[PDB]
Order: sequence, then C-alpha cells, then structure tokens
Amino acid sequence: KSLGDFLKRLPEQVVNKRALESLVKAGALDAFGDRARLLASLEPLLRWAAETRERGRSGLVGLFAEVEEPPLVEASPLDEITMLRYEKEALGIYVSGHPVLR
Amino acid sequence: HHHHHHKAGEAQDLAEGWRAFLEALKPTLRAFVREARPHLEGKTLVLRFPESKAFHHLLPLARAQFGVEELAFVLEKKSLSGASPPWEAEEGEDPSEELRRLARLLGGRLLWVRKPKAPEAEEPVSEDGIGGNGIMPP
DNA sequence: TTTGTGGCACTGGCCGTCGTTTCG
DNA sequence: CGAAACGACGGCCAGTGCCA
Repeated sequence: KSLGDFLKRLPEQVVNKRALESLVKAGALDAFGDRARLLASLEPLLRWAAETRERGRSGLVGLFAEVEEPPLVEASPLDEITMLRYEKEALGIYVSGHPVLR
Repeated sequence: HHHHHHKAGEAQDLAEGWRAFLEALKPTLRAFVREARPHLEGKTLVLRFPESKAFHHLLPLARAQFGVEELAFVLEKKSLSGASPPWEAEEGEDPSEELRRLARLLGGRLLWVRKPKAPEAEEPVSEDGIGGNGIMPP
C-alpha cells in the first residue's frame, strides 16, 4: 500500500539500503511517489521501520505498536537527464526514454 | 488514492486547491478532503460501505451535509498561484522592457526578479542564451 | 583481432558470531 | 569463579573486473 508498508514488512535484513535505492531508481516503487522524494525518505522511514518492530517485539500490537507512517519527506522532482541516469544504473540499460530525446 | 500517491515535493501540497471542493480553506482536516470521501463510500459501491458513515450521523454523499458554499480555485489550470551582464534588463518591471517574446514570457519575467542570472536552474536551455543573443544584436 | 558478452573471482560494507578481558 | 560486554574477524552478499 505504501513505502512504509514496504519497509516495515520487508526488513533491512532482507532488502538492504543499497538494494532499496536502485529499486526506487529502476521504478519498482513508482506507485508510491516521486523518485527523489522516495530516495530522500529511505533512511527516515528505515529508522521508522526498525522502530515499528521493537514496538511489537516488546508487547503491543498495532494502534499502540505503530504510530502510522509519516508523510513522504519532500524533495525537488528529478530532471530527465539525472532520472534516466539512475535507470541505467539500476537496470543496466536506458529503460523508458533516452536522454537525447529531451 | 491514486492522486495522493503521485505526490512530488510540494506538488500535491498545492493540489487540493486545484480540485477544489473545500470551505474557505481548510476547516476540518489537513485536507485533501477527497481522501475522506472515498473512505466514506468504501470499496466501490457497497451499501454497507456508504451506509456506515450515514448511519452514524462518492461525490453526492459528500454533497449531503458538508462545507460547500465558499468557492476557491476552479481548474485544473486556473492557478492562483500557488500563493496560499545582460540579464533582463534594464531596469525591469514587468512587463519586459528589452525582451521578450511576446506570450507567456512576461509571466516568467514577472516571476523572476531577482537577481541571479544563468543559473541555469531547471535545467536548461535558453534563457541566458537568448539574453546573450540580444546583447548580440546590440 | 579489436570487439562485445557471459561467467566467475575479488573487494568492501555490513552484519553476526565468538573469544577474550574485565568486573562482581 | 562465572557472567557479561566489547572488539576482532569471518563470511556473506553484492558490486565489480576480468578473461575466455
């Protein structure tokens, strides 16, 4: 349902911060927001995701074991040149447009 | 909730106005309001879902008992705004007094002052370049 | 032969285990 | 004498570089 729902559910143990970055860059998480906004919100929501577990890992359940995800931390939209540069990094090929077509 | 997901910086921050359907800005919630209206509806139809909220007291359930008689923004295009060596030049007002061409440029000029140049800033292409061209038929 | 590609080995970053040293 | 807590180190995974 969200980036937070993705982080608290799949821990850093499994999907590490290095993997999460390119997963945003490749476009796998585009259904939750802007790439720049998502990338920025990684480490804050990661701390929040790790914080949600220890609430459940010492009593509590949901309402008191989870202060629901905060809004996505704001950032400027990426330009196509630096956006398509991340797609090549994340997928090994210029997926979805070539920088020259701008 | 698909429009809330598209959020990019302050873009959807200044998007509830573009809908609009508010009351003189913001009575009740850190709106959007269009996130409480589908929740009231629920799923797609479904009568338990519309009813639920109705028993306690998409678009026309909202029209029933809600703050509507105010009118702020319109489109979808309306704006407003979202307020709640060569350079220009000469000087500068606006409207422009050295360039520029003649539609939707003043608006840019209007926005501009001041005072960096370049820089370029999103990302390219023209602006300094065009200025250069004019300093160029001096 | 001068180019690209697919497999496999090497480094670094993080993580979790084990062993030692200290304190009670 | 035994428990704990801190630091070392392996290895594991991944990102890379090479060579066939």
